[PDB]
Amino acid sequence: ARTKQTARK
Amino acid sequence: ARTKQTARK
Amino acid sequence: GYWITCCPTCDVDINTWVPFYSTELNKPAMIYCSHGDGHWVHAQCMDLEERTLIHLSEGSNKYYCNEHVQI
Amino acid sequence: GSPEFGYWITCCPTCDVDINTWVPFYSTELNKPAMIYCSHGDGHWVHAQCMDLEERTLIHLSEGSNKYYCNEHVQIARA
Amino acid sequence: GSPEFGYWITCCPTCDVDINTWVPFYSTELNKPAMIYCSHGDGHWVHAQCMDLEERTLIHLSNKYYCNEHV
Ligand SMILES: [Zn+2]
Ligand SMILES: [Zn+2]
Ligand SMILES: [Zn+2]
Ligand SMILES: [Zn+2]
Ligand SMILES: [Zn+2]
Ligand SMILES: [Zn+2]
Repeated sequence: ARTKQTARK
Repeated sequence: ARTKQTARK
Repeated sequence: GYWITCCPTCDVDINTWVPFYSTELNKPAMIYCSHGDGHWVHAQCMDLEERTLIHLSEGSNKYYCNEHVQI
Repeated sequence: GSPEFGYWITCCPTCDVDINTWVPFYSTELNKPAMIYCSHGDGHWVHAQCMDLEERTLIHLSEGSNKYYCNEHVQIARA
Repeated sequence: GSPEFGYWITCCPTCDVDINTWVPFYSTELNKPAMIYCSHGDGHWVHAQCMDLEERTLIHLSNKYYCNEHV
């Protein structure tokens, strides 16, 4: 599924 | 990489 | 599209929002619901635990919000 | 079969897999074909055999934490 | 239309579309960018915005089309 702000900092 | 049915048997 | 009211019980508010997931900083994590034309919802409003969110983000599986999961 | 479970599907234009004729090929298969995930676009799964992956290449890919792009997408400028 | 693998691919070298920042541009954009199909061979889907197509052109094209990289 496409998400937002799920990128690992 | 994600995989399926690749586990040691 | 971030500061929308994503569902009848939506708790994400631009005047009160704070990071909840370890991947959030100044913006709320969102996930795409594939129902009908589709629409975006805040992950937190769906009560998704973080690992579930992450797994969804790393796969190609479709997602349906708590409102649309049932056919 | 039921494609909703993800195995018995047509993974690519040259996909050979069909539950009626499939047989185990890799040493790790039982009743389901081994598959690997392609990170192209929104993603998708393809049968390892359809990609012509040799067992040690497939197992090598699964033990590592790298993404994989199928033979159909790997050459698409992915900037 | 509906591209096979989504609306979030980087369609061209100049691809400006990021799912985390993408906002509606065309008078029609809801939750996904507008795309068009370049018929150059295999044929690939490209973002209308990235081809700097003005809406009247977009709407009009919807014979055949070829992206900026192919004409
Ligand atoms: Zn919400
Ligand atoms: Zn929904
Ligand atoms: Zn296949
Ligand atoms: Zn692929
Ligand atoms: Zn683009
Ligand atoms: Zn083109």
